[PDB]
Amino acid sequence: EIVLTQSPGTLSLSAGERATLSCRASQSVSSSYLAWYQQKPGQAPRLLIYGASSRATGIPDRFSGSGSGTDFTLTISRLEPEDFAVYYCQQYGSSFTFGPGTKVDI
Amino acid sequence: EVQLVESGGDLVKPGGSLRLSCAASGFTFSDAWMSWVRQAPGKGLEWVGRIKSNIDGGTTDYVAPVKGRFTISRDDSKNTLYLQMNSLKTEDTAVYYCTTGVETYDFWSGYDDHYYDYYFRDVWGKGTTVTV
Amino acid sequence: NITDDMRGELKNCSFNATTELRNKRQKVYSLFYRLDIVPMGENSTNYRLINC
Amino acid sequence: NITDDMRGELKNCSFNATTELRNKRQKVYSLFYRLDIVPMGENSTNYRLINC
Amino acid sequence: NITDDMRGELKNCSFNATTELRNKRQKVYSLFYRLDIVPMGENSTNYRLINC
Ligand SMILES: *[C@@H]1O[C@H](CO)[C@@H](O[C@@H]2O[C@H](CO)[C@@H](O[C@@H]3O[C@H](CO[C@H]4O[C@H](CO[C@H]5O[C@H](CO)[C@@H](O)[C@H](O)[C@@H]5O)[C@@H](O)[C@H](O[C@H]5O[C@H](CO)[C@@H](O)[C@H](O)[C@@H]5O)[C@@H]4O)[C@@H](O)[C@H](O[C@H]4O[C@H](CO)[C@@H](O)[C@H](O)[C@@H]4O)[C@@H]3O)[C@H](O)[C@H]2NC(C)=O)[C@H](O)[C@H]1NC(C)=O
Ligand SMILES: *[C@@H]1O[C@H](CO)[C@@H](O[C@@H]2O[C@H](CO)[C@@H](O)[C@H](O)[C@H]2NC(C)=O)[C@H](O)[C@H]1NC(C)=O
Ligand SMILES: *[C@@H]1O[C@H](CO)[C@@H](O[C@@H]2O[C@H](CO)[C@@H](O)[C@H](O)[C@H]2NC(C)=O)[C@H](O)[C@H]1NC(C)=O
Ligand SMILES: *[C@@H]1O[C@H](CO)[C@@H](O)[C@H](O)[C@H]1NC(C)=O
Ligand SMILES: *[C@@H]1O[C@H](CO)[C@@H](O)[C@H](O)[C@H]1NC(C)=O
Ligand SMILES: *[C@@H]1O[C@H](CO)[C@@H](O)[C@H](O)[C@H]1NC(C)=O
Ligand SMILES: *[C@@H]1O[C@H](CO)[C@@H](O)[C@H](O)[C@H]1NC(C)=O
Ligand SMILES: *[C@@H]1O[C@H](CO)[C@@H](O)[C@H](O)[C@H]1NC(C)=O
Ligand SMILES: *[C@@H]1O[C@H](CO)[C@@H](O)[C@H](O)[C@H]1NC(C)=O
Repeated sequence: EIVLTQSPGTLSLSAGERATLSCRASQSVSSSYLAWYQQKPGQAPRLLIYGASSRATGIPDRFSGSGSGTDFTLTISRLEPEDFAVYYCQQYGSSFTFGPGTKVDI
Repeated sequence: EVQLVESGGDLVKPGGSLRLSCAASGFTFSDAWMSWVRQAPGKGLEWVGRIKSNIDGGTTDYVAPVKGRFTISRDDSKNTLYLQMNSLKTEDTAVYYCTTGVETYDFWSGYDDHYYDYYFRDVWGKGTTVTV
Repeated sequence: NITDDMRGELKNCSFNATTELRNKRQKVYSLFYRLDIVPMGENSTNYRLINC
Repeated sequence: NITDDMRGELKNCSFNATTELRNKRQKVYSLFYRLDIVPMGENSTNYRLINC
Repeated sequence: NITDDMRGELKNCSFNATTELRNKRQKVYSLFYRLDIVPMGENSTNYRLINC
């Protein structure tokens, strides 16, 4: 299957800071399949971004990402209290596997 | 408003079977591709499998570690998605969710597909379990 | 202020209408008699004109 | 199961058709004879109806 | 190279036109006489055809 890992392992940022989270695919999955999801603990994960670009409807514009080969990323331009959740990337290189989940904390 | 109305969660042992399911509301399944994902307590999200709409063939895709014992089917009458699990492992304890992508294209004219309003909604069920 | 005999008889419907220029659109609302519209999706706010 | 003489004669085509409602489209799958369609680009499944 | 008598008489206008296919668009530009167009924007370069 597709293996995704994340960096940093944990984010420690205050609200208002740029809480950037990146991930890496072992497989060179095209960016056209990249997606990121925000999971508030206890809740189903919520899609933020897909196709390494398109924002899901209802998602704030503070969320934007990018990526190419194995290097993929999600930017929160300014971290807000609503964002203290676990973030995952998903790469549909014929399978939608996910990275381990990285917590955003302070 | 679009909802996957999830049910069928129960208390089971590996030495048994369990069927989890989601009934749609608002959204229908005649064009719905659907997928199950699970999250064991303390773990991240692991894809279980995906079913394409029956109008596109009804082809399914399963994740190797859960293949065979976890299968996916569709009702096609009452908009219900089913995950049928049999002969499970002690490793299968998890919260299972049903998910789908809702694509709406509202065109500004019936004479050209150039100008339109594109809305994309990621819809999840509430989460049900497989126990050990 | 609607009397009992008018319940529901009229509906306040909004829609996205075309306009003079192909790349422009306008939001329009109007009052329709219930007999001219048909519900789409059983009980829902979505309705279509009877003869479409 | 296609007799050798018919290989390449038929193609299975998926398209976006208009619907009763101006703002909606539907996915349609139909079977065309090769003589009624032409390719658009080569090394691609983009085909269009012969007389458009 | 425009003589004084022709200043402001011609404009180079770009627009998106329809094509043979419902889903394909083309960029077209052409030279119009000023008498055939009417500005919709005040200082903007946005103009529309006189009879739309
Ligand atoms: C007839 O009409 C249909 C209308 O439906 C049309 O099909 C659509 O075509 C458009 C583009 O023309 C597609 O939109 C693009 O999709 C790109 C990537 O989307 C990815 O994710 C989609 C959703 O599935 C995932 O997400 C959910 C939610 O998390 C999740 O549950 C799922 O598990 C899954 O992960 C997925 O459907 C989509 O499928 C793609 O790949 C297949 C082949 O693999 C391809 O056939 C599809 O066309 C599609 O590319 C894909 O995995 C996205 O990157 C792209 O974004 C552009 O626009 C945005 C602006 O919104 C820009 O920001 C961005 O930079 C890009 O420019 C765009 O959104 C749409 O997905 C198709 N719909 C279908 C059915 O999938 C047909 O083309 C028309 N056909 C004819 C015959 O004319
Ligand atoms: C007319 O078009 C507008 C957009 O110009 C529609 O507004 C959308 O309404 C839904 C329902 O709340 C929202 O989820 C969308 O975010 C709105 N769109 C945007 C981009 O603002 C409106 O509903 C349309 N009306 C109809 C029914 O034709
Ligand atoms: C012709 O269509 C293209 C593609 O839609 C237009 O380019 C976009 O135009 C919008 C404004 O209408 C901008 O917001 C986008 O940033 C443009 N995108 C690109 C790819 O450049 C183009 O402007 C249209 N031409 C006309 C006549 O307006
Ligand atoms: C509408 O009806 C309410 C009672 O339900 C009344 O109080 C109100 O004054 C009426 N409005 C008008 C304009 O008559
Ligand atoms: C709208 O009118 C119908 C028909 O009279 C009635 O059944 C419904 O309860 C009314 N809804 C509201 C919000 O007033
Ligand atoms: C299709 O052709 C193959 C031989 O290439 C044959 O074995 C198969 O039975 C045929 N399909 C059906 C439905 O008869
Ligand atoms: C599809 O048909 C063409 C003939 O039109 C043939 O050359 C090609 O090899 C066939 N491809 C497949 C996958 O059957
Ligand atoms: C255009 O006009 C300039 C004077 O403003 C002149 O020098 C130039 O040669 C003209 N262009 C041509 C092709 O004659
Ligand atoms: C363009 O033409 C107008 C006359 O319609 C003139 O007033 C303006 O100064 C010209 N601008 C340029 C850059 O040549």
